[PDB]
Amino acid sequence: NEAGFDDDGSEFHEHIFLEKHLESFPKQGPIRHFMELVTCGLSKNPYLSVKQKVEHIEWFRNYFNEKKDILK
Amino acid sequence: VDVPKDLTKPVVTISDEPDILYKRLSVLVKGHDKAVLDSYEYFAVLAAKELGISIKVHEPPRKIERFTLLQSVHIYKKHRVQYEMRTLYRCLELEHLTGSTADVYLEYIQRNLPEGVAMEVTKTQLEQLPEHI
Amino acid sequence: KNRAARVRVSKGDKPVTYEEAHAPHYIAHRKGWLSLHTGNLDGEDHAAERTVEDVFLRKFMWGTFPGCLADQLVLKRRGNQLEICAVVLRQLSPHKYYFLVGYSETLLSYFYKCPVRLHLQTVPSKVVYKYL
Amino acid sequence: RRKALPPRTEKMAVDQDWPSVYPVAAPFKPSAVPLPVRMGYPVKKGVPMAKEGNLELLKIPNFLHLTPVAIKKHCEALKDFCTEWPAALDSDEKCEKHFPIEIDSTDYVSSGPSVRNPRARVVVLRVKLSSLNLDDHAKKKLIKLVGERYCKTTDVLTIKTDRCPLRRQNYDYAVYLLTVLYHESWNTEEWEKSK
Amino acid sequence: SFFTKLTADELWKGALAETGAGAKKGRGKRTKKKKRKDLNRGQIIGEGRYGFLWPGLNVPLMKNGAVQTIAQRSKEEQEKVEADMIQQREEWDRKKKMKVKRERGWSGNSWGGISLGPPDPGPCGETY
Amino acid sequence: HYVDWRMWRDVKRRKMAYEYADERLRINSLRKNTILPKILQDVADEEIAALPRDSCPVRIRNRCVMTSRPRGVKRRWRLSRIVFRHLADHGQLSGIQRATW
Amino acid sequence: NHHTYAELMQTLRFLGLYRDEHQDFMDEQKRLKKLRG
Amino acid sequence: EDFIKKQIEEFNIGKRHLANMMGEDPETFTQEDIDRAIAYLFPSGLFEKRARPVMKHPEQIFPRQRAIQWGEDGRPFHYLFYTGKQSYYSLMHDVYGMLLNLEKHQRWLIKEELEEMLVEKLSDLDYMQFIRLLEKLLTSQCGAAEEEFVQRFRRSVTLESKKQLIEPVQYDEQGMAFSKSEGKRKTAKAEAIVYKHGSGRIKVNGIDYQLYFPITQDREQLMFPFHFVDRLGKHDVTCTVSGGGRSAQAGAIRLAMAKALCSFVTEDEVEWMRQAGLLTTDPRVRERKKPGQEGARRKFTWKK
Amino acid sequence: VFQDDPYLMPASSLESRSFLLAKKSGENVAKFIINSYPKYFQKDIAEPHIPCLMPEYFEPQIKDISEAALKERIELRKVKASVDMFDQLLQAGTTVSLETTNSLLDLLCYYGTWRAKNNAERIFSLMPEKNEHSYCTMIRGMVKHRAYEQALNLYTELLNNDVYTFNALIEATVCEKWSKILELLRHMVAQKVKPNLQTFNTILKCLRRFHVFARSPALQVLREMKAIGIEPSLATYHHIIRLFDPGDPLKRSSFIIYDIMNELMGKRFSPKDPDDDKFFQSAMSICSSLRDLELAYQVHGDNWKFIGPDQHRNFYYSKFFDLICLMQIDVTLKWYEDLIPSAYSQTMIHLLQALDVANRLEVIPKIWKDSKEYGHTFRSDLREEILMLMARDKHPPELQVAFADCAADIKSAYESQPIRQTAQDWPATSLNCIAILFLRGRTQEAWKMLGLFRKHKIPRSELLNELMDSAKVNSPSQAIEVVELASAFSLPICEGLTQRVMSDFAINQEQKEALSNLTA
RNA sequence: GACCUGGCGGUGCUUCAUAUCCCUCUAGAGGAGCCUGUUCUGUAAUCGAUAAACCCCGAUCAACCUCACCACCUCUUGCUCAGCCUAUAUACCGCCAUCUUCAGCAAACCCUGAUGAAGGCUACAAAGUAAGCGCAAGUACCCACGUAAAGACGUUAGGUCAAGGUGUAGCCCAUGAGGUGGCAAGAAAUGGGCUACAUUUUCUACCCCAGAAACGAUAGCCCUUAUGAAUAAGGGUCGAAGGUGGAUUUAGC
Ligand SMILES: [Mg+2]
Ligand SMILES: [Mg+2]
Ligand SMILES: [Mg+2]
Ligand SMILES: [Mg+2]
Ligand SMILES: [Mg+2]
Ligand SMILES: [Mg+2]
Ligand SMILES: [Mg+2]
Ligand SMILES: [Mg+2]
Ligand SMILES: [Mg+2]
Repeated sequence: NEAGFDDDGSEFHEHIFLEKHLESFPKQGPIRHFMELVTCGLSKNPYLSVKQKVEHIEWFRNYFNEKKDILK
Repeated sequence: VDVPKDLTKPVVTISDEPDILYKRLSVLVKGHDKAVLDSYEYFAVLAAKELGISIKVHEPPRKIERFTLLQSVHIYKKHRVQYEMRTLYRCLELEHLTGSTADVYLEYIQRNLPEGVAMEVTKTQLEQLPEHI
Repeated sequence: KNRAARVRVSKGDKPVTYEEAHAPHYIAHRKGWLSLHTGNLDGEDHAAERTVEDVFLRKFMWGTFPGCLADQLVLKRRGNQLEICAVVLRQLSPHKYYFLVGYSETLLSYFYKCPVRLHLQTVPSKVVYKYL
Repeated sequence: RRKALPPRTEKMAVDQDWPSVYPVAAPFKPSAVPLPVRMGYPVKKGVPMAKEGNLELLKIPNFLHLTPVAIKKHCEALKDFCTEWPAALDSDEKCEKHFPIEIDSTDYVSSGPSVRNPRARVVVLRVKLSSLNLDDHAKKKLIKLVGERYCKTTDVLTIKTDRCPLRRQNYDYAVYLLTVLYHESWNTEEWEKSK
Repeated sequence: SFFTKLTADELWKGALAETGAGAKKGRGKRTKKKKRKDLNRGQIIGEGRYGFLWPGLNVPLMKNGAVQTIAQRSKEEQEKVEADMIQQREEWDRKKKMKVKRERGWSGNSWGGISLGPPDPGPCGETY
Repeated sequence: HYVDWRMWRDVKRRKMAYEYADERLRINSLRKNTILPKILQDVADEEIAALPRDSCPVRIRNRCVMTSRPRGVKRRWRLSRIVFRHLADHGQLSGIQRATW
Repeated sequence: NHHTYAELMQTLRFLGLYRDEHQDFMDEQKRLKKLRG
Repeated sequence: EDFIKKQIEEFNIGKRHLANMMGEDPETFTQEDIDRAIAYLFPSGLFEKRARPVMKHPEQIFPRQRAIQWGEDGRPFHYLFYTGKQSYYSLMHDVYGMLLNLEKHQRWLIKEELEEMLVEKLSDLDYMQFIRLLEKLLTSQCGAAEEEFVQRFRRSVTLESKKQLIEPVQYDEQGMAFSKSEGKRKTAKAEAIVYKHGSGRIKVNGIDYQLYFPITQDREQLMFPFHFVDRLGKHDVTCTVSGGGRSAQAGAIRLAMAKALCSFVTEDEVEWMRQAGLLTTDPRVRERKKPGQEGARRKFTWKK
Repeated sequence: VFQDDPYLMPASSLESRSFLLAKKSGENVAKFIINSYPKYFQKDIAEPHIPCLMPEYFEPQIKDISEAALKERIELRKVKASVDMFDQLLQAGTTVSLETTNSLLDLLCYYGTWRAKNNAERIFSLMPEKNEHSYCTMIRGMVKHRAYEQALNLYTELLNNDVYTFNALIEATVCEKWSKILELLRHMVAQKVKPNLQTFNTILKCLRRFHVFARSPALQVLREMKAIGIEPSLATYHHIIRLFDPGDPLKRSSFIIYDIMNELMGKRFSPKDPDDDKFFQSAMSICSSLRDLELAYQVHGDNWKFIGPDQHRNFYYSKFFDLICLMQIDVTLKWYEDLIPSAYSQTMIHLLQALDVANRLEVIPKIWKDSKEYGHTFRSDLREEILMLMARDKHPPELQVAFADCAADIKSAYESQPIRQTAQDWPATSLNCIAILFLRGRTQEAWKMLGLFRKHKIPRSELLNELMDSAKVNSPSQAIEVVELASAFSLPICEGLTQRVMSDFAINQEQKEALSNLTA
């Protein structure tokens, strides 16, 4: 059931461990809380691949970087 | 009278790495006809016998799902029509089965399916411990 | 009084075949299913797509072999390969028969991206079960 | 106008290669089949339908191919290719001794053009901790960490893996998880020493 | 839609309305009756709007001992075929609907002076 | 050539929901989260409010494919009860029996 | 998509291979209606 | 008519072909072999044998049809032919002849059986006439050929057993005799071991009855087998159960205890217990609920 | 490939050809519809994407000289190349790449006749940069599509400035020429090309016809091929076998080639030459002349693909069965009755004469019935042959029933076709034996059939014998009303009647005897 | 005027009534509240069935599509080689109620009645013979009983052009199509179901050996949570009507 659709040789740790993709925020803040839960849900989801996960992450990056007006 | 002289044989290569050891191949056939399931399992057990492996048989119970529909179109709530989907199970387990034997047997059976049947493989293989532990 | 997949009793001048003569509550008891797939079984899916595609198949083939068939079809889907079985009459030419066979097989294969095959059985006159 | 030749019934001999004339799965083809086998509800003072127009024989699944002779032929042919199981492996206890780590996957196969189905991804594995841990502190630690993945009646720790879509991703992630779990049960902390 | 379409006989039944209320009690109707027709028997399966020449069904496969090739019927030939098929359908309908002349016997709308021909032959064989 | 204009509208709604399914879920999570700022919640609320119509998967309906009947349709087979009974009587489908139990 | 289905079947009718009974009925009654006004 | 012989010879040829297929000497070959071969080579989920695929011999496929009863010209062969019912008429004639011969010297057969033995149908009235003529003949003495004529039609009584099966005793370690039995119920199934040498306490899934059934009617049902037989404190029993209902499990264990004790106790007491009626599985089960009904039997209120 | 039911069962070679050609035409129609409406099948419903099933795209893109040039070799035509040369020479005046010019020249030489003349005279405008590849491809084109003086001029020009290039040049030079052939071979072997022996194959093709003074040197040339050790001896060997063609069979060389092809069959084969299809056909053509059965068996893994065209398969099977018939014949008829459904007039004639020389009378009926079942109808050559051979016999008394049956079937076929006029002359030729067989149980049929024959005649001696035997086999009037009428018709029946009238005929009545006396 | 057939008889005699007629047995509806339909009131605000044989009916779903109503604003070959939930169920197909908790319906022959409509039965037998359908039998569940299933010819021009299609008649700048909104409340009557009106009751742990009380809100107000972009379950308060049923009526072996 997987002859083809190899996901470009992606890796289980590349899917699950988003610690390296999460670098541009501290460890305690509420944005860290939300993004930790996001990475949790993404690693829990097998249906979507590393590309989908990184586009989610970068869209969130753009979101709160444009909404950097508050940081409260 | 026409009997060929040289029967073309495939090419085979025994790679250096070892074959995998399957502990148990447990196949589960879902069907609609008990007679078709009996023929299929007889076929499978005869193939397993002729290949020289252990066997066992048992028949899990019949599962059925029914649901009620309106018999007529516009206004009739008391008069309904019913239907049922019947699935019949059959299990076949094979123990102490080599990887290449699994390959050839599953190729044979997977090409020799009938139509109205679903086939669920559960493969159990043992392996040694890792190196990092 | 229910009217469902049955023929009204006439004076006895209506040739009727087995499947359309027998009732739809004789399906598993005294008939077989026209199609055979596993989407109806538990655990599978795409059953709606299977139904839609086989209905379209039956319609298209009935209308691209019109006037020759005299009964419903037999569908046999073993994994990937699809198999069709038909009963037809022998009034037209084998030229046309083979041409339309190849045409329909190629079209079905190109549409469904699936290996398809179809067979046809000739009859001089459609077999009749009874006169109802 | 055109007339069809008579069937192959009288043409085919009693001595005949049925596996050769029916190598693969195919329809009934009563014209080729010499057997008068009929099937159908008989009418009062009547009989079932003749094999020719009996489309119900086609409706039902087909097994004229793959006779017992054909099965013997193909099995004694593929005997050359099948391999032998190690005779040293003769019992469950000895197989689990040789290779303690059990792992099993599964998947369905169904009729249709498509073949992918997410249930292909799930896998599970099992190992008895009676012989693997070789210590007591790490054993107590691990059994405290794991909540329900164990069972002491039969004494096997079992864990599943479905977080990844790929079977090999599930496999190697389970392996790495077991490795890191052993390495983290090896050590301890001060709040764990204080209980 | 195409999925909504279906075979002919049920459409013919629904259009003719042989039974359901009108036929019963003998009330009938006021001399309106829809005539049966078969469209599939009329035209050969080959022709259409785009007049591709089919060596398999439309054109004889071999000519001068040479395999044929798929070709295009020009629009003038297409119009000729359409015109002669219109003529053929009109001729068929003309032959279908015509007069009926049962010889006048004692009077019109009376079965008095009409003969049904001699009796039918017997089972054992007796020509009358 | 869909069955009718209501099927056309339903398919348009399905297209819009599919092609906006990502951002809708993203901002819905960003809204329903609680620890984040309430001002952020309100901004995301007004953003969802400004999102276009027919973009939600709530306005669509699991309608029939053949006759476009919204009611009496099975999610598995997707067919209306009437067409279901038609096919089950004509024996077109496979592996279904009358529950004479 | 009924788009693909019906477009294919219409183009194939124009080819002149699929004798569509329902369409023959429809356009025959259309001819009758346009003849009778 | 030649079609029959053509079918017979073609069936023999197809039988030889099928023997070659399945791989056996066509000399030795049987109808059960035909049945198994057709069942394996062409399975079918049809329930009725008449609908299932069958490869049968033509003599049994076709029913006997009355052959031509008159030559190519002139008279017919039989002498009641100008009327119907000729065979039964001649039968009544020679039967009455044998009757009057008897008087000067001085199980049954079904209507359809007689029909298909002959080549004509008949009525219940003249069937009763035939039966009363048979017993008229039989009430008096009967010769050898006459008894043979009667038993030609008379069939086997095929009497049933009317007996409760006896299970075999069993022996296990430390010289322990016992008997095992199994009982069932609506939804409860149990099995009990009865130890003869032992006596007193009773076990149920590893728990005593006093605390397994807080209610006393269940214990009364458990005692009813021992009470009728009158052996109360001379037999101990263990039992395992799987069921939903309390009274259901009670009845199941009662049936199991009785079915285990019937082995130990004499056949006379087995007959006494069968007369008591505690050695038969209850066939009664909750009826199905109907679609149009509010329940299994109750309908919606007639609204008028 | 053919269906299984008997009606669709193709029962003759021509109709089977037409049938699978109609199937191929349907395949081409499918290609046409898919490449005319790709968007319909554009959906990739199948999980594994397959370009074999994807619709096909021969659509030129927007005007883009560089991408258009890259797409030239993708579109595989000539109008695009003309337009691209136009756009590059007239207004641009630049070359995208020398490799692109080489590929354009390749395509135009492959596509090639005033059109070929124009295409060849429009290539000299190409930018000065014309390397070997360009020159030798121009030579290829001018050889395989036009005359040879142009190729020779181009080769001289190249010399002034490849394997199959020189192959085409040798073809051009050749197509008596002793010195030419010799110097060509010598300088070709002198050069360091080291051909793939396709040059040798082509020069053999050109030497298809010549006397011994080049047939025998071919043997030493082949020995040199073997010494260098390249050739599998697949096509040149067969071509020299054909060149052996012939006033007298050469048994010595025949045995030599038998051993050669015997070891060639013993070893396994691999295809290298496109001309291995004529191999089969012309090899069996030579085998038919040779006439040997061990030879046929020797000529008989996946080497059965080289038959290919139905015409070559037909020639092969025909000659094979002919040799097998003209070789007991029990094993031959066994092989035949085995291959008849798989296999497809002359063969049946040879079968009939083989059965005649064998004397196996009981077999011919089944063969005629099989031929009739397949395609034997509306032609009476084989009917005449079978009738003559079967009623030359009368030695089986019980088989006269089968005689009558096959005669009745033959007449049922004979009288089918009035409109064609061909059935009128069939009884005049073959009715005699048919009526004799009918006479040999039923007799009234033969009586009325001879009546119809004589009332259509061409009397015959065996016709007189038939009339005599029929008359002698009880009924004077019934015999007279035939023999006397045929006597009044013709003279030999009268000289026979002179004797027929002695037993009991003349005593009946004198009016017919008076007519006989008058006619005599 | 006399006859043939059927219906009807508050039409006679006999045999019956299986939960159906009753006498009988039980539990319910017609009592109060709530939920959900019907009639009716008003609204710009669908539609159809609307005795037996509808009233938790199309609907195994209407907060927005579902929407078919309506106000407002736009498109004119309009996804459709157009479209229309516009009328006609008194054109229909397709699908079902009804007697049916029936057992008869019947091609094709013969006969009687003076060759009329019509009838055709006497078994110790007098003109009826019967294809075929249905019933029945067998098949499904645990059996062979039982339950399901099945239940023809036909009545109610029975219901449904709104599952879908279709004949006829119309709109075809519209009576078609597209996007915002509300519409879907109750002075009232009626129907089906739920709750309790008690101590066989209420609460507590267990589902049955106990201890307390001498009950009742699924309505209302406030709040939380479920999904949604925008009714449901839970918590606090409110702690009544209600005291076991109007003729009459429903279901059950
Ligand atoms: Mg009903
Ligand atoms: Mg008049
Ligand atoms: Mg709505
Ligand atoms: Mg409208
Ligand atoms: Mg009505
Ligand atoms: Mg019944
Ligand atoms: Mg029912
Ligand atoms: Mg009405
Ligand atoms: Mg919400």
